[PDB]
Amino acid sequence: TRKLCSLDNGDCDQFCHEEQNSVVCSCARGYTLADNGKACIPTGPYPCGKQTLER
Amino acid sequence: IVGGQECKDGECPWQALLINEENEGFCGGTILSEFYILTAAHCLYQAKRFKVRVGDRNTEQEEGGEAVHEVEVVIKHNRFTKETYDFDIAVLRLKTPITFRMNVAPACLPERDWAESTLMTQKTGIVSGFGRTHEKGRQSTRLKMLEVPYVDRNSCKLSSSFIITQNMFCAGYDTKQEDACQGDSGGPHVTRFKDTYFVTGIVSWGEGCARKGKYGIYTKVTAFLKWIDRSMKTR
Ligand SMILES: CCOC(=O)CO/N=C(/c1ccccn1)C1(c2ccc3c(c2)nc(CNc2ccc(C(=N)N)cc2)n3C)CC1
Ligand SMILES: [Ca+2]
Repeated sequence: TRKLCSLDNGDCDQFCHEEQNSVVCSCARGYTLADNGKACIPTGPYPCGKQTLER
Repeated sequence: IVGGQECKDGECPWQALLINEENEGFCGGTILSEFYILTAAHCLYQAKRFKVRVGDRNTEQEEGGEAVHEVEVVIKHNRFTKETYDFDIAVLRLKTPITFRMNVAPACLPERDWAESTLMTQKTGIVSGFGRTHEKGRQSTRLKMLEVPYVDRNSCKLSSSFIITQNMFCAGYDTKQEDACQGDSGGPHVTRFKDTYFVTGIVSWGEGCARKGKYGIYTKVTAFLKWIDRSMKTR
């Protein structure tokens, strides 16, 4: 079975690009690509796109 | 916003409100970073001089969470024209940086291709603002949000009495009485993806509000990502 960004966003948290024929995940500013190369880790307490909820 | 719901604490933190000399809101905006606000080019005519208020949810009673910011630079798309309302977009650079906190945070700017294939294809987006809650009425004192379905361009053009350019997109309901309205202009249209909200549109115009057989028209953010990035670097 072969498929990339079209398959569940390539398992990427955010941006998904297909380079060489492989999935390459990336993140918006304020986030760092996690070690698993898929998740986006916030660099601060108020990363973009996150609701500021508490309860 | 006609219909929809009230933005509860922290639910719409990227919402900005453009306020006139009398400190009254007349248009919305979207926080993009500590120094930049995204809004509609046409909103710049609703006031000679204006400031930006963030963190507000209820224009009535000031609760200390609000913050007012002066505008240092106004960057209006040179191609905007009231004749067609095409290129209805502008970026504002504030004189002082926004302090992110409860109810104050930027919405993410997506990448063009990904946004078009992953965001624009979602079933719905969310629009918010302090605009009118009825085609005929006063501006809402409370910030509201509304889930709006993306409308395929075909239905969009057929339903519209005016030209829908490729810089615009339709969202909303055919008959259901929910839609953005006067006053929401310049405000955020965001799309959620894996718990992260990305700016996908700018409330632009519409034929009335929540009118049957009509939809809300938005500036397509993906069509101006390069322009936006360019504007956020002095140019
Ligand atoms: C207030 C300006 O009105 C005019 O200039 C004359 O109407 N001309 C047009 C028009 C649209 C596209 C191309 C050419 N001409 C219009 C029009 C144009 C711009 C408009 C407008 C209505 N109403 C607004 C006020 N804001 C607004 C209203 C309803 C909205 C909605 N339903 N989602 C979202 C935003 N703005 C801002 C009738 C549909
Ligand atoms: Ca308040």
